[PDB]
Amino acid sequence: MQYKVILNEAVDAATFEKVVKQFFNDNGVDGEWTYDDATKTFTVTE
Amino acid sequence: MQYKVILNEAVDAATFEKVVKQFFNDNGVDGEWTYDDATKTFTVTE
Amino acid sequence: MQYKVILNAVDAATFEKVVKQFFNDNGVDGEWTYDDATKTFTVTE
Amino acid sequence: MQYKVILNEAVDAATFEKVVKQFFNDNGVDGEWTYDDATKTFTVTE
Repeated sequence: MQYKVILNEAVDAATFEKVVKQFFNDNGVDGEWTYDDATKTFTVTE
Repeated sequence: MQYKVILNEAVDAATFEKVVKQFFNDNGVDGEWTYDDATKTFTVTE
Repeated sequence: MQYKVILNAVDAATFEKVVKQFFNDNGVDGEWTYDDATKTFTVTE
Repeated sequence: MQYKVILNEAVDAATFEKVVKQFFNDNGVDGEWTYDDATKTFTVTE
């Protein structure tokens, strides 16, 4: 299962990253936020 | 590089799948359309 | 900005709750909804 | 429904984009290929 969150002020981004990393740490799991390779989407003009 | 196309301006999906599969065949590549594990997105209630 | 987390050890239900909770704490309410299915053209060789 | 295609063999990325765009134009809908906003994935260290 894949989960996605989209941020934009509302909620801070770094704080969010913290929270999620913490969640994993609290479950005994280590990891970091990796930047994904760029990707393209076909956008309809209308 | 990853490419993403989004359908639903109503266009036949089966035709699209076919056209693309064909395209790969023409370029000497075999493959099928496989399903991806679901993705949930956190949706703001607005 | 877009964030992605993959699960599957670690309970999915609680993760959702924690995250939803996090947002409620920052004043924004929301729910986890499914995205419409995705198919990937899987190369054989 | 969403479709995903990943490349880089003999299949050139430019022609794939064109074929897809062509497919849509042929169905009466115009559009262009745009780059997505950056995405970060929390990568487990094991």
